[PDB]
Amino acid sequence: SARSLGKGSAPPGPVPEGSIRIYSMRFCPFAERTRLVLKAKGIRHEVININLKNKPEWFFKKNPFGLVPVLENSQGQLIYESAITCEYLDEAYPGKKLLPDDPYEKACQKMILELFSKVPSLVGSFIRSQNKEDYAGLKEEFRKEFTKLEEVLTNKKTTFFGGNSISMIDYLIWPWFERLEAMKLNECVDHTPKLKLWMAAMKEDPTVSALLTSEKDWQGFLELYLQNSPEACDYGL
Amino acid sequence: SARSLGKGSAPPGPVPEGSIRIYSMRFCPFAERTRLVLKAKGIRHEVININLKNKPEWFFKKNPFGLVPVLENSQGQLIYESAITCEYLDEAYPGKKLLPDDPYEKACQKMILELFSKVPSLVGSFIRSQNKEDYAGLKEEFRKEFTKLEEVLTNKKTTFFGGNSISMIDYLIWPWFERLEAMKLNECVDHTPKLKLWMAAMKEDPTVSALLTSEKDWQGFLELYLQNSPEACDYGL
Ligand SMILES: *CC(=O)N(C)Cc1cnn(-c2ccccc2)c1
Ligand SMILES: *CC(=O)N(C)Cc1cnn(-c2ccccc2)c1
Repeated sequence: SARSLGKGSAPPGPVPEGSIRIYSMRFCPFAERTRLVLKAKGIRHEVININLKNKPEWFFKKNPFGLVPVLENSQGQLIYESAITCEYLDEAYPGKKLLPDDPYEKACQKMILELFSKVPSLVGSFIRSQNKEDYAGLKEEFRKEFTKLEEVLTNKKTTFFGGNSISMIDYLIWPWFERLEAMKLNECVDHTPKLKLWMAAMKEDPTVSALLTSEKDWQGFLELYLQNSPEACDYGL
Repeated sequence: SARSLGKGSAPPGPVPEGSIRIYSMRFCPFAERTRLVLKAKGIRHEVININLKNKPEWFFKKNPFGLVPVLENSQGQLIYESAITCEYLDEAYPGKKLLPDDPYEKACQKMILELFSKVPSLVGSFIRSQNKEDYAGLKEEFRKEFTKLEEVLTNKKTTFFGGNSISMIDYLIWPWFERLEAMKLNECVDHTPKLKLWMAAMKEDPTVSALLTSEKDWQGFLELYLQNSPEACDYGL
């Protein structure tokens, strides 16, 4: 069931009532945002993994851009863009709100999200390594963006980006910091002490911990991704 | 009072109670989003224009990135990023909501906002013209992005991007289409009929009409902007 669907696969059936479907990929950091929210809010759902190297024809009817995550509810309504799927889930399901209701506090979370906006592209580029001379410069980009996040935590004087308790903004940023060890980028935070403390606090969170991927599984994916293998998305069953 | 403040100007005083302040620029399309929301919701406010060619030192304390629009309330709280200032105003002030309360409908508006995300950078690049051979290709980029917006209106079968009545998403996209005539880009919509009808419907909206800038004022700004003049932001008093 967890095996990714690719080109030639049958379009899935309708989403049953009382459940929501996520079109994801087990190693995708953008899809992980949504999976963190689904877990934190205890939402009943089904997972359909997509082979991003060999996409099913029908997935373009889910998202014309062909990117995961994509949410589909029992009414056939489709929601995509990882931050949008997270806010939609926060609003459409009961329980504690991950995004604060206060207009100013909610705006601050989205202001930090904008501040982080360069990091996913920097990670994407770093994975597809070109030469040794580029690495030291691409790591200089990481230090610059991570100091922006350090200044936020310094000015807030709190453990998390939305206060002294975990909230939406922390789950939105976490997937890229989770992969820092597997990418051998642990030195890019050696000058951001509050950010380093935030990473360890995140690893202790029950939701984050339950969705943690082993160092070996990250490596297995990365190796097959650099080989452009259509088995990359299915590493480690 | 409407004259823009620049380097060497005195930091402004506190925002009085019952009012909100916008740090803007009369010809900035990003700041225009916020000004459209302030008008549509009938919000009492004050406008401080910033000389973007000769920024005041204190403006970096309002937005570390030094970009307009920036909101400041009586509590000294600062809000920036044009879409964030618009949603904050919609949530923190009474009256009709510009963003629908329905989680799915609100998500769709933000999905269209993401779809439009390439157009502001394409406009920014087009203003700073390099050569005649680039123009036809940069206009091919516009047709490609405008067809994405055409497909939305076609699939929705409504006059606006959020239904048969104007809503937030329309004010968020409008400033770039308003400037299409002054930029001589009217041929980039000659293959998007619903988008052309949306533009004329927008021009009839009371809020849009009250914030319309004359063709002569757009030209006066553009000429001085291409000359890198610090008088550009203050064209036409
Ligand atoms: C959904 C998506 O954009 N991808 C699957 C690309 C991607 C970006 N970052 N990763 C990543 C990085 C390090 C380790 C595992 C996965 C994948
Ligand atoms: C706030 C900002 O980004 N600017 C002032 C730059 C800008 C982008 N587009 N315009 C523009 C385009 C055509 C006509 C007037 C203004 C300014």
